[PDB]
Amino acid sequence: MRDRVRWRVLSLPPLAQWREVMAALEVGPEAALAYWHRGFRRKEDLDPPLALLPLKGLREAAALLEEALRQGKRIRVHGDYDADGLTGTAILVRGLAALGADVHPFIPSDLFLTVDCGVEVIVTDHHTLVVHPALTPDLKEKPTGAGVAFLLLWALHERLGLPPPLEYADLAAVGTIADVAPLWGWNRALVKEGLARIPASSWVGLRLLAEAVGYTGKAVEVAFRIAPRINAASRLGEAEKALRLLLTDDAAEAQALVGELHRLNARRQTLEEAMLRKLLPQADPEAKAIVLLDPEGHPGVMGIVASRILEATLRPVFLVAQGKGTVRSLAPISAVEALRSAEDLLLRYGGHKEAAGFAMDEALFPAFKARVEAYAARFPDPVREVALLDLLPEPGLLPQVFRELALLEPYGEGNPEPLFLLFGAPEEARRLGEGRHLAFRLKGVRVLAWKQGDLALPPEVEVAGLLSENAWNGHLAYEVQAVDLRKPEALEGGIAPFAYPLPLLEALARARLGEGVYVPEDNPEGLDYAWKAGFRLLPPEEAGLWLGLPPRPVLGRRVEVALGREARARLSAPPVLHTPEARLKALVHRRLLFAYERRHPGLFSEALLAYWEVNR
Ligand SMILES: [Mg+2]
Repeated sequence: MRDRVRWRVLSLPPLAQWREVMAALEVGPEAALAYWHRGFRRKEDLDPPLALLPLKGLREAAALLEEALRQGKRIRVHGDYDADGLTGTAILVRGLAALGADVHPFIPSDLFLTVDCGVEVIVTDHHTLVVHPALTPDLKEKPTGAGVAFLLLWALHERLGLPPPLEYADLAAVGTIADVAPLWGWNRALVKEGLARIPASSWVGLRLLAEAVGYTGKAVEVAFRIAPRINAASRLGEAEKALRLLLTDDAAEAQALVGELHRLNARRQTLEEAMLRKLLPQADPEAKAIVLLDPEGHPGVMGIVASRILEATLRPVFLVAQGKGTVRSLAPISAVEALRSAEDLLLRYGGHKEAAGFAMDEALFPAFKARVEAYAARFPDPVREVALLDLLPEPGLLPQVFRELALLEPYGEGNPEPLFLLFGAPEEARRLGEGRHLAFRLKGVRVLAWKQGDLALPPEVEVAGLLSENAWNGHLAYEVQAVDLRKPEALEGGIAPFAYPLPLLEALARARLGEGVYVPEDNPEGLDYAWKAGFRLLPPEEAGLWLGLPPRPVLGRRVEVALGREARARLSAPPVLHTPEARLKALVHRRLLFAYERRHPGLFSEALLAYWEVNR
């Protein structure tokens, strides 16, 4: 739940590449760290070209459509399961109809088009003559059902000598985001184009749905506000309503339909909340699998209720309602393989590692339950990881860091917004209401958080948080919104350790006792003191104890390192002279000090290697 949550610090990249990214993208070290990890190296990686991908079958499919168009063949388009299928059919129906095709959607012909996976057929989609990326060996792009519908319309335009159908990219982007596909490469380019087109969409229904929810150009608004309204219509048996909203040019009719989608989404929300309220209190503890039955539950809402349970629980979840079954899983437990282990009991089933579906006679539920519970018992418990980009910079640099991270957008399945680590004794704490919600400060940075039952923060905390630009009264404030918060604990990261932090007091005691020790030529005061006290002074490559940092690398060592408390070595804590790669140095310094204070051998060792480099 929370005791199976591991925090890890992303590795430091090699300095020459870190520098290359900072230069080629014109950003400081923090943001460059993020870009390096997400594979962004040159300026054109931030803005990939939106191009016509060479998917297998794409050309034949477009040729077929050109024939259908010219010969006036009757085209029927199918795809209404969710936002991805609906936006994809809206693209093909509007697009082909704009070219003079006799096309119509099929909500349950000479050519049949099916979106999201005589009479010729084109199965033009993605999801698990078929046009599909996976058929294209070595193509590293993951377009969705709507993405492929868009590519197909584009392939046809190319054949017809027409320009790229960019006005359809907003519909395509909505389906892409809704499908939760990785937002990189072609998908990143498509989404950037489409998100930009929504405010003045050629499709009045989409523009109106977007305004209704307060759209401001963010992928996250599509994911949490737009797509759910569209999906609710379908989950509730009114997919035609959503499809029609995307096809009409009559603003009044669209306005009315937006009202309808709002009502369907409110219904979905109500049912979902009642199901979760009834189910969440059940069979959850430390069971290897949560398996619940809700005889009269609505099959249209159990999928989300299952994901919500899995999230509160960090366990695979299987729900059965009215003989239909849904599975959400994670970690090393495959959803569909768990169903496979109990397949003799099912009427039918299918799916993948994280989600699966089935049908089954509810009378077999107890048997189904023991079986899947046993399947899950064969595996280690699932664990959640929180990936930390780096230690948060000083307050004075937050605005610039924030503006530099901006280019990473759109955030999504592909590149989640980065999380920074903050550490310290909270101060100026102040509740907000009567529970969880509160605010406090760490090293002058204000952080907002929902304290997991307890309230009152330990004397020292660790925070994984999002750097936020909060506006109010026409003014901006750079703060941190905590996603996770805890008493300091195991922290993953760093390289194979060779340098082991030791408190200055302990180090000096051993040095006075005669332990072979190294004191750097710097801080002549420390050196003088050492000499002026009888320390057994040695060069770093031979002393197993250090009171400071050597100027150049000394590897194949395994040493204990102390800096001080008033030592000059510790004076790597002085504020710099910003802007240039002085900030790279500053990042390394803050890392060194942090890993030193936390006695973290791996991070300190890693940081020390970067330290030798940033000085070469
Ligand atoms: Mg899809």
